Amino acid sequence: AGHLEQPQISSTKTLSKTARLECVVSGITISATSVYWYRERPGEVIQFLVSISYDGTVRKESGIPSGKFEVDRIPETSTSTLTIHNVEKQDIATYYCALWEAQQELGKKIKVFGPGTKLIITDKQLDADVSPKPTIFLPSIAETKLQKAGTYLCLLEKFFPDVIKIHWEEKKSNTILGSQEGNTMKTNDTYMKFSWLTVPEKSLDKEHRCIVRHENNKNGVDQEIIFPPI
Amino acid sequence: AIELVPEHQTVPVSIGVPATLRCSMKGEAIGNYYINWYRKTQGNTMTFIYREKDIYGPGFKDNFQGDIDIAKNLAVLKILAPSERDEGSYYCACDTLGMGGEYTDKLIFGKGTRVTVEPRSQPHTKPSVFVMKNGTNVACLVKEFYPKDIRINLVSSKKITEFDPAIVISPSGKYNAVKLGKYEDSNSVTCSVQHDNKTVHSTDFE
Repeated sequence: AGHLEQPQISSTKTLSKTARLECVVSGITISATSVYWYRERPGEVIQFLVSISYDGTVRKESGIPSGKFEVDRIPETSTSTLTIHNVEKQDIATYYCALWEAQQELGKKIKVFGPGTKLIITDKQLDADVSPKPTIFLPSIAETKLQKAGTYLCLLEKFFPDVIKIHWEEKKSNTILGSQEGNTMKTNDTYMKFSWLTVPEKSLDKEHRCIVRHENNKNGVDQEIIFPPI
Repeated sequence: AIELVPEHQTVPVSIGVPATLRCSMKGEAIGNYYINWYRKTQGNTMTFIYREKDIYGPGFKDNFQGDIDIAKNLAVLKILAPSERDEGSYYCACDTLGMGGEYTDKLIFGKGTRVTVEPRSQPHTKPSVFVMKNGTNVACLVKEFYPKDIRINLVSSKKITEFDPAIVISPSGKYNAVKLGKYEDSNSVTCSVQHDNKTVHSTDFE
């Protein structure tokens, strides 16, 4: 029923700095079972990193060096935070948080994972606007006489981390649909990506939104791109 | 010590055509561990699919079927009716079952196996071609065509830049495609496609 959220699509940090990746659980009762943290190094397999129980003890995988990682779990604000000190290149990987969700009885448990956060480590600080720049594309008149449908297309370019997420929604009734996108393309140390959606005869009158989740959107929040009706 | 290894790194599949994913354990006995299957697809990341003995995630029991071949410590997941939504990476993970101490309920993963979905062998289809714009920004939209091989051209005298096109599976189990570019004479730009030895124009629909 519940699920884990990891808002940070990615966290970019420069060497020696310290990263803090969050996990907010919702719909699942925190106090009882422990919050786990998995690390997926590039090329490697997903592996256990650390975990914090309900009592407060914390176990780390075999080999994890001293004073590198830290975990906590504020139950009031239903969130756990993995802290990575003196970040370095070998820390580049995708970090996942997960926990065991009870179902009905004992002997019926499922391990739920968060979407993951990608830790990106660069050499120098970036000084320029890197937020994805949007571009609206309304269907071609002609198409509306095809399957009497319409196909929207939002183009996002000049964004940096490259780790991006695009999905669509009905303006009012905001429930994810079923669109398609092309591969993210590099364009001189910056990237672009596009997503398109073909709305059926019915929905032509409604309004639609292209929602972009990116580490560097303005204000640090999802970018909501408004697509006129018609 | 204990390790899970997928049968193949990549496993291509065709829509509607049953395919199975396997993953062997090379450490102990598959029985002393509960096997789980997770997957990563566009949109939905690291979703739960199956856990030892009939446990399925919402909407996975209908299309998927997990099972174990204790014979040779194999973990299997059969995809009955592949679709676009099933393209992604699939991961097998195991874990212990009530050890005599303060054991860790941590899972051990295997490297993922990527499955790619392509339409099933069908009869050819001439595509439709439309083009939408927005100041120098022109995008060609090729709808419903088969086979995959196609060439997309945005007719233009003065062109700024052109991006790699995208071929995708359509709801009809065929193909759709989009190609974006930046053009000075964007207002006049049109799209022409070469497919199945034919030539379709954006203007063939105006």
